[PDB]
Amino acid sequence: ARYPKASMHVVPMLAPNDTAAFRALFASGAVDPASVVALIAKSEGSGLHNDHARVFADVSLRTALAEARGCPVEDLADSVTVAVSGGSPGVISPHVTVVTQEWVADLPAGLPGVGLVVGRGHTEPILPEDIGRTAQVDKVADAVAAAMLDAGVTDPDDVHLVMVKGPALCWSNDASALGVAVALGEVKRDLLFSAVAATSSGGEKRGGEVLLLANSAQSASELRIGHGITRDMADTEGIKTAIRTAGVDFDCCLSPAQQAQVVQVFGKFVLPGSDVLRGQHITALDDHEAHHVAKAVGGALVVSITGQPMSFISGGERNSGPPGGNPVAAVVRRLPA
Amino acid sequence: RYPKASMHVVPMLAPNDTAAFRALFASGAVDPASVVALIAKSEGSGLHNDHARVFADVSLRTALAEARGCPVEDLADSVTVAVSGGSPGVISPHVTVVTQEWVADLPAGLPGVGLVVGRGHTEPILPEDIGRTAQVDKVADAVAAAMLDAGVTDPDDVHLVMVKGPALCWSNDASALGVAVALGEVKRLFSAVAATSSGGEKRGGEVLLLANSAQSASELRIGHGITRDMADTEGIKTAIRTAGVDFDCCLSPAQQAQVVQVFGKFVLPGSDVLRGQHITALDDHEAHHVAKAVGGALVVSITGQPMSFISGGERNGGNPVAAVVRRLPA
Amino acid sequence: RYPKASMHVVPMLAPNDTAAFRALFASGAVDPASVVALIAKSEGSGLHNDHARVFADVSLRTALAEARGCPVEDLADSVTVAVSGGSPGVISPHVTVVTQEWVADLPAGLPGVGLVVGRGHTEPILPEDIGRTAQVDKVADAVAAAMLDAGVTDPDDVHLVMVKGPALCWSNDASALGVAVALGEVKRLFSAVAATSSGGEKRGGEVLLLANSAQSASELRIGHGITRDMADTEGIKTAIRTAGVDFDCCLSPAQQAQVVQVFGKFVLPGSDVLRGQHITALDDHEAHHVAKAVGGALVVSITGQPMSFISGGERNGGNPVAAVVRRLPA
Amino acid sequence: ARYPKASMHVVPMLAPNDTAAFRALFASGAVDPASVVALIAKSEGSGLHNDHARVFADVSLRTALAEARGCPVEDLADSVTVAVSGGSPGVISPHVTVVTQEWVADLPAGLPGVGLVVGRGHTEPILPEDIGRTAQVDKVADAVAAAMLDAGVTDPDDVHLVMVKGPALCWSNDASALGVAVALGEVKRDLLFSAVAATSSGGEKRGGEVLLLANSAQSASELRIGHGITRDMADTEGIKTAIRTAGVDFDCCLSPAQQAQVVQVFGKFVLPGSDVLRGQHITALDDHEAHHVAKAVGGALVVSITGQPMSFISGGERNSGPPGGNPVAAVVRRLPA
Repeated sequence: ARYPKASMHVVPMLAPNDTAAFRALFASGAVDPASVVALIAKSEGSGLHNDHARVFADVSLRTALAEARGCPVEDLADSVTVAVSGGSPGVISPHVTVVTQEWVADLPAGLPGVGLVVGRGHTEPILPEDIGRTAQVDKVADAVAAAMLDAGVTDPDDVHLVMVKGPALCWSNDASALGVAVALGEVKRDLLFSAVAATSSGGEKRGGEVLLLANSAQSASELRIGHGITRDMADTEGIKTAIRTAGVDFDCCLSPAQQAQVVQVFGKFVLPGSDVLRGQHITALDDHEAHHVAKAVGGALVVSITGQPMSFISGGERNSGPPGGNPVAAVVRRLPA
Repeated sequence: RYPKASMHVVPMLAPNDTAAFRALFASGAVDPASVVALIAKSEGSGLHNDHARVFADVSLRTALAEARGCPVEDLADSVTVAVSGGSPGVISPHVTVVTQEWVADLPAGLPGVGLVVGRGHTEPILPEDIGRTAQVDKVADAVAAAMLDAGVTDPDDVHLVMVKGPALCWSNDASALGVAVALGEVKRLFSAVAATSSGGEKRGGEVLLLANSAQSASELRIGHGITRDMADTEGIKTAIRTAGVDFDCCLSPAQQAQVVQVFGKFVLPGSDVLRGQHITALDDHEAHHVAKAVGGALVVSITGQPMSFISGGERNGGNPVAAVVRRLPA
Repeated sequence: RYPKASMHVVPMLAPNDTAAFRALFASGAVDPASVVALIAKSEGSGLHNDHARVFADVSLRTALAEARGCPVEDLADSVTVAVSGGSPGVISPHVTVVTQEWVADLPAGLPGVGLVVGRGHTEPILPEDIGRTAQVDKVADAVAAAMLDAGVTDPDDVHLVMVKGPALCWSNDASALGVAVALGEVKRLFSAVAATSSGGEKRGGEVLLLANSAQSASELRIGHGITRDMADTEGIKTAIRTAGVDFDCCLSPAQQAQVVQVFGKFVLPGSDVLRGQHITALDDHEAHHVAKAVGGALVVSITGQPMSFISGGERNGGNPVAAVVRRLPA
Repeated sequence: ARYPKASMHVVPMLAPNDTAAFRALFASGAVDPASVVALIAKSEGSGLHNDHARVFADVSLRTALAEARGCPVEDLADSVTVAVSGGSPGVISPHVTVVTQEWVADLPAGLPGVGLVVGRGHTEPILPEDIGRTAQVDKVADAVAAAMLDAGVTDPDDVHLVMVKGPALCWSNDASALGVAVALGEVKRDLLFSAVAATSSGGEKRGGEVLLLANSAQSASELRIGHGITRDMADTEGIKTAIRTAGVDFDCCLSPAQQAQVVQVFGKFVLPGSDVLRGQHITALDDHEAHHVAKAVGGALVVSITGQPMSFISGGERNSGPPGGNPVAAVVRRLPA
């Protein structure tokens, strides 16, 4: 009886505290700041645990949004997911993806297929003895289930991206990933990966946060999401599969029109599980800058396909999806008849 | 007599690992006397003080001299050794062994033109000339000398010119235009096919030139392209295509294996705007490493071959890239 | 009226941690209206694009404006905020809160001269002037204006001059000699006491000057020294000694605690020879971080106080250092 | 009936492969290459596990020595300890310390006190299941005992520096350190640190190597060694104690004459066990360059005391001597009456 309508606006930042274009989104009446349910950003910086520019972007974005909304900055505590991934090597352009969602009473006619819907969950507080073990895995599975129900989705095959923010003291990102796999029926509780989990951890935040992007037959969005799996460090097929299953029909190269159909890409490039690529030795696990190089490579791959530097390229943590497999999701336009 | 050039790509697991390199000769597969250039990527930083680079240079020369049964200082001016340090990401350290021989009979059914190799030497370059006209036409001289060594007269047949000059940015820019002048790309601005290095105190420069010739016996052919921006794969594809692979946009696994080596120089862009957006690649403290990380990602995603020659990362928006591809009898 | 300057050193656990800073005022210990400068070390890289630096600047200004109950843009020209990024090794991030007030009665039994603070502002500096004579005498002007704000006429009483100019190496060198000219160290070469910064687009420069005066009510005194090479502790010891600690070579734990803050600029040396030997400090890719790592080691080993102001690491063999020390009634 | 005579020559290297001044040591007849029992060097480079410049210095030095000796380079395999520590930040000048030792039949008269003696041991081969556990600890204790007996030393209080090179896969350097503590009676086998162990690990070398520097009443050396403990990251007292107990009589500052008495200093600056220094927070454990900064700081401390940039400053690995305590030894002149 209510149908979700999700939207995405990608706006550049020239520094972690640059909220000019972000603020102009609202001031022009283009976007209603009350409709915003998530901010997903790439900031310049190192991307390591002590990357303070990342926190500077987080704090800056929250303040700009709270002003646009006319509330104090601590309302947005549980009403909006703010996710800043630090480290923007090479072709990656820092930016913020503004995700909005309202619900409308009538489902428009002539929307082909399924459409994007967003769900949000919160974990019970996670304690440093949980971090890494069963107790964390279950508090995250609950929140994934809660975000699914918030998005009105029951079929896990319709879920294409699950971002989890947990606390830190690898472990957190490993236990959180499993929680998603359990909640999606990818792995039975009793007992190993999730194809669509993109995990983060940091700060002293204790309540975990789940942001879930799926599709629904009852969606009013003019967008659709799909995913793929990057099979090794040089593979573009995962990216291409995410774009294709999101609804672009192409063989191997996108036309300029098809490229512009792609609204955002969310790719996590964790380091590979071995140092052998296509039968040869690579340095990517020995490199002191492995974390920065992983994202430099991922960005090169995604941007070479979409021609859009404002892509969400995260990752660079050491491995433990499938062996040496990385998730990537793509959000693509879905237009009426 | 007709030139027969060949290329053998062999991996290195460290700068001093010459095992598979030594096995090239010991198995009788390659004649160490025919080797005219070694072009390698080493692990390390790639900065002016990258000692692992030099370790690979020294290690390779010693292995080759043993395979030849001579002292290491004869290979001084008979073989071009070029090691580019810094192998981030998908780049696998390796050495490309280039051999060249002159046979009396030109095999039948070799299509089109074929790979040919030329070498030149500059007269010693003087450290006030480094960066100035005196370096320019003194490398133009060596470029001309390398063309004549390869038996090539048409500059449109020259697809890669590697120059190694001495260090003290500018050397690489003064060397580049020396190439542009010798190729008639510029009348005494840039060169589409110059790939410049600088380092050491070696006051004598070295030129290595790769071209095609109608009278070539090589089972190889070279082509080049221009990388338009930092995210552009079309330069790479053009190099492969003009080297003789016929494809629209994606290579089959069979076509991928036809590509023997790629030589890409990824200098930093001239601005920090890419596809209308701001990028961090000129502010980054690791810009030199990231530039090569990106170039390697682009090349390897197209060829699936981690043992590619990805150099660059010096401050400057167009970059050269050459590809060497199989050319098989009818 | 006689100036009373004070200094409160408070730790920060991150660039935005203003807890202990805010508690300074909330406890009634310090009057936020009396604050005339904030000088901080932040965690981060210290390079031109160190955003954690700016995060600390923004965070501190906001905390101070709240403590004052005013909007953050009044403090624009009433308070000098100087954050130096990059805190390797033994350097503990912190902010030194400098206050200054004018009392009508000069306390009795204050020995010698005492600390006094002056502030100047340059008229906007124009980006072609950056590096050129137009910046020089336009900061010399502000240095002169800061001297008159502190009521000091004898340049031998000036021990630290911090200048923040805009960025685009040279700014820091053109600012330095503007100080040297205003102090009569140079007639329209170097300044023994200039500590220069450059960044942002702020076309208006800021000068913060620390000196002594016979009519000072401060319970503090400042002195300076010159670090002769990269391994020299004598500059630091001279600064402490001329600030009024009487010691031969080592400080007692009591004398150590007398030292309130040290301001040391560790620019890279002019050569790569130290005590007759070759060092790597100019070749190192992390030279800027290492320079400050070494300076912090030297200072902290002498004072035992990790919350010291260690700046520098720009390319150039003498470096300035000032020390502020307790001056207690008879 | 035989008395050891140990010597040390510190010669600069301007690059890892620069053996000019090293070679001139022998060619001038100043030093007999047959007498060399150890080479201890600092090389320019990163100091990380994949520092190839370090190996370049190792290979270069071995070749120069074998030529000076007129033998093939693989004789020196077990006759000379070659130890290159990579990473030379700040005031540290790359160099090699050439240690020689012969034995003479008559003990010179008028040598005050005890004097330097060198001992060398070899472990039984260490296997990657040993690395980190009891089996490694015991194969290293044996070699420490063997080097003690090679040096003619029975009293562990006379042992001031024990360098161990083990293989890698922290663990190795932790199990090797314990082996030294066991062999020196600092810790009973049944069961935690050694004040004088300086451990390394790398390569595929499997036989461990122990280089031990001690004193003996029966020593003919014109040198003496002593040690101290660096109590925290800003402490100079450990260095000063090593110099003082090696036989320089000073209160707090060395005269230029006393400085030149100090022949070499061997300081290992492992990262501290906490991030609190003198009651304040420091960044030295969060820093991405912690390994390089630790050695930059150690070098600053040592060189500020001796004025000699050619000092052996090693370390920068994460902690696990006493809590946040680092060893340092000093070798100092001991001259006849």
